Amino acid sequence: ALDPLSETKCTLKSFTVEKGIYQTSNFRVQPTESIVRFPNITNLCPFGE
Amino acid sequence: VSMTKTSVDCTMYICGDSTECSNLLLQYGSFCTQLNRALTGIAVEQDKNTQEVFAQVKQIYKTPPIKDFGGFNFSQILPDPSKPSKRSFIEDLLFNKVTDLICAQKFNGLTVLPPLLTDEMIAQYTSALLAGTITSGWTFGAGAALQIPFAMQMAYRFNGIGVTQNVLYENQKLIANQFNSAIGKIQDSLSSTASALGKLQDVVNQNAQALNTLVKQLSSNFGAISSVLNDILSRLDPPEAEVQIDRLITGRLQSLQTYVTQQLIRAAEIRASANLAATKMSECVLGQSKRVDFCGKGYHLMSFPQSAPHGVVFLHVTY
Amino acid sequence: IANQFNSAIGKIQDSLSSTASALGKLQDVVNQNAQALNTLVKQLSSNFGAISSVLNDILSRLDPPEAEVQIDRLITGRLQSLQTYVTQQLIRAAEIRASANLAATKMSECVLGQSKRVDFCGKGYHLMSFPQSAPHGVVFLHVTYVPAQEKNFTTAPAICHDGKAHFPREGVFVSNGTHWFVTQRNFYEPQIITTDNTFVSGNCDVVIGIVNNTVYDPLQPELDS
Amino acid sequence: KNKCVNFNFNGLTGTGVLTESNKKFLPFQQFGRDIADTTDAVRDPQTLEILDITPCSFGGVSVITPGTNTSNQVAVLYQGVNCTEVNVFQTRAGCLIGAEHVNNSYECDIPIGAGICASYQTSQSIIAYTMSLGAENSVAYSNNSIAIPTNFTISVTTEILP
Repeated sequence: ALDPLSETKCTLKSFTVEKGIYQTSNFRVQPTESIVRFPNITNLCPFGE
Repeated sequence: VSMTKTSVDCTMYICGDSTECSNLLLQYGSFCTQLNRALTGIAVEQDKNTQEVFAQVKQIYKTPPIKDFGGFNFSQILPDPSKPSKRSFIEDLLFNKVTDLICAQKFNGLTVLPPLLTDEMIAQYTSALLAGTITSGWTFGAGAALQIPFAMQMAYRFNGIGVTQNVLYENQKLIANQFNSAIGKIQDSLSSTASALGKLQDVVNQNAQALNTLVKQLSSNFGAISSVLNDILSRLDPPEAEVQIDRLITGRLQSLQTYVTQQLIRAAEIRASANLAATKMSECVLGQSKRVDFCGKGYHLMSFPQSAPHGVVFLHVTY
Repeated sequence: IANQFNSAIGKIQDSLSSTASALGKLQDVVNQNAQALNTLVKQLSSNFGAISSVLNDILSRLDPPEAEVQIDRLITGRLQSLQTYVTQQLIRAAEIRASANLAATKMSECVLGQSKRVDFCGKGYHLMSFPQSAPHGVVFLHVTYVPAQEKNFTTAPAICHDGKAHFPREGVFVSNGTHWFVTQRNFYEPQIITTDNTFVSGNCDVVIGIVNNTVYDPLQPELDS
Repeated sequence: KNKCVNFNFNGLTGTGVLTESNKKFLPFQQFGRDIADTTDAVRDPQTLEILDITPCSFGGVSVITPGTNTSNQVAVLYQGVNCTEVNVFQTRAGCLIGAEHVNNSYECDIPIGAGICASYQTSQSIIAYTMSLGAENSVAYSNNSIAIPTNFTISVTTEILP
C-alpha cells in the first residue's frame, strides 16, 4: 500500500507491471455512525420474585 | 456466443461483514483467491468469443447511396438509421424475443460486469459483413475487396454448386419471387414464433438458475445453530462461535466451489459453440462452402449474419 | 513468386526473432501448469482449521483421541486441495485436446493436402502449409495467394452477335472502353471473345444488359483460307 | 437516512443504507424480505415507519496502467459504482479516475468495457476513448463496373497451436 502502482506490483508479485488492466481489491463503504432504534419500555422485569 | 459476465467475491460471499469469520477463512489458504481468479478467467474468455466470432473484418463496409440489387429486397437484413439503436428489421425481432433482477443480485454481493463489446457495435459488424456480401461478394474476406455487380455474383455462386450460370438470367424473375417471399417468411416466423430463439434463452435461464442457487445457499445453516453470523457472535462464547463459524465457512466454501466448477463446465460448452459459429462465419458467410449440410439443407449459395443477444443468427440461402 | 516467397520467409525469421510474444499461447501452458503446481504445494502449509499444519506437532502434542480431530482437519482440507487440483487439470485437459484436434485437422487439410475451406488455413487462397516444431505445440507456415492491386473495368453479362446471347465459359467479360476482353476473376489476362471461349444459350431479348459485339469464329478465317 | 450506517433495530444488527420506503406493510407485518430472503425493509419500533435497507459496499477496484518501461502513471477504475469518495470521470463500467476523456476514437489498447478503451498517448498521459471499429470503406457499386486484380502477392502466415 503506497499508490495504485505499488498495489499492482504485489498483486502480480513482480516489480514489472505489463501494459493492461489488473484488479486490485474491492470497494468498501464504511458506516457513518451507529444507529439505535428500540421500543420504549419503562418497566423493570420482576426477577426478584 | 457470449455468456453473462459474473464476478463473485469469495471474501464477502463466505463471510458477510465479519472480522472473525474472515480471520478463520485465512486458515484455508488460497482457496478464496483461486475461486476469484477462476471466475475472472471466465469473464475474459466470454469476451474472446465476441472477437473470434462477431468481428471477422478490420474495415467498415458501407452500402452505396444508389442501391440496385436486381429485383431483390434486402431492406429486412439492412440496418435502418432512423431507429435509436442501429439494427436491421430482423435484428429488431431477435432483440425483443430474447429476455431490476440484476439490481437485487448487486445488493446480494454478485457483481455484473458489462461486456467489452456493446450491442450497437455488434450490429455494426454484421452491417459491415452484410454490406460486403452484397457489393464485394466473396472477395472481401479473402483479401482486398473487389467490385462485382451482385447480379453476376450469383452466376458464380451457381457455377460452384453445379448449376450452369445460364439458369440465372432466364429465371432471375422467379429467383426474386422466391427469395423476396422467403425473407418474408423469416420475418413472419421470427415474429410469430417466440420459441425459435430458445437456444439463446437457455443461456440466460441457465445463468439465472445458477445465480439464484448461489444466493439461496447463504440462507442455509449448513448444520450450524444459525445461518446468520451476527447471531452466533452475539450469543456463543468466543471458542464456541469459532466452532459454528467453521461449519458456516466450510459449507459456503463448498457451495462456491461447486458454483465455480459448474461455470467452468458451461464455459467449455459456450466456447465450443462459439468455435462452431466462427467456422460458419468464414465458410458460410464470408466465402462459399461446398460442405454437405454445414451451411444448411441444400447447396449453399450465400449466408447473411444477423445480430442476436448473447449469440449470432445465420440466414442461409440454399438451392 | 520466388522473390516474394523468399522475402516472405525472411520476414517470418525477423518477426519470430524480434517478437517473443508470438508463442505466448505456448507460454500460457507453462505458466498455467506452474501456477497449479505451485498452488498445490502451498496448500500443505495451510492449517485447514487445524491447530497447526505440521502432522508431527499435533500427533506429538494432543492425546491420541484429541489428535485425530485435528489431523482429520488437515486430511479433509488436503484432500479437498487434491480434488481442486485434479478438477482443474481435467478442465484444462479438455481445452488442450480441443486445440490438438484442431491442429490435427490442419495437418491433414492445410499441410498434407490443399484445403478449399474459407480462411481455415489463413487469409487468402491456401497453397501449402509447412509445419514447424515448437515446445508442447506446433507451428504452421501457411503460404497463401493474396491479390494485390486491381483496376475497375466495364463488364456486361453477355455478348450479342448472331442473335443468340453469348456467355463466358470461364472468367468474365471486361472492357477498357474500346474492345471487350475475356479475363479470369483472379487476374487480368486479355483474351479475345471467341466461340471457343463462349457458349450459346437463349436469345438476345432475355438477358438484361447484353451488349453487341463481334464474336471471333476461328473457323471463319480457316474456311476462307 | 440517505447514508450508510451500522443500525440496530429491535435487536436486528447490520449495516446498510437507510432510506424511506414506499412499500406499505400490513399492520401486523414488520420486517420484509426480498427474493433472496434477506431483509428488504424494517419497521421502526419507536416511531412506526417502513424503512428500506440497501446494502453498502458494492463494486471493485481496478488499476489501469501502461507498461513499467512506458511510465508509472496509473488510472483507478471503480467497477459498478459511480464517483463518490473522490481527471475524475464516469463510464458505463464505473468511476474512472486518472484518465482523460478524448472524443476521438482510436484502436483499442487497454480494454475497459462497454466499448471504452484506454491508452497512453500525448506531455503524454492516460486517455479514455471509444473503441474504433475500423476505417470507413465505401464500396463502389455499379451494374456495369467490375474490378479485376492486376497484381498478386504471396503471403506467409504463422499459426501456433498447443
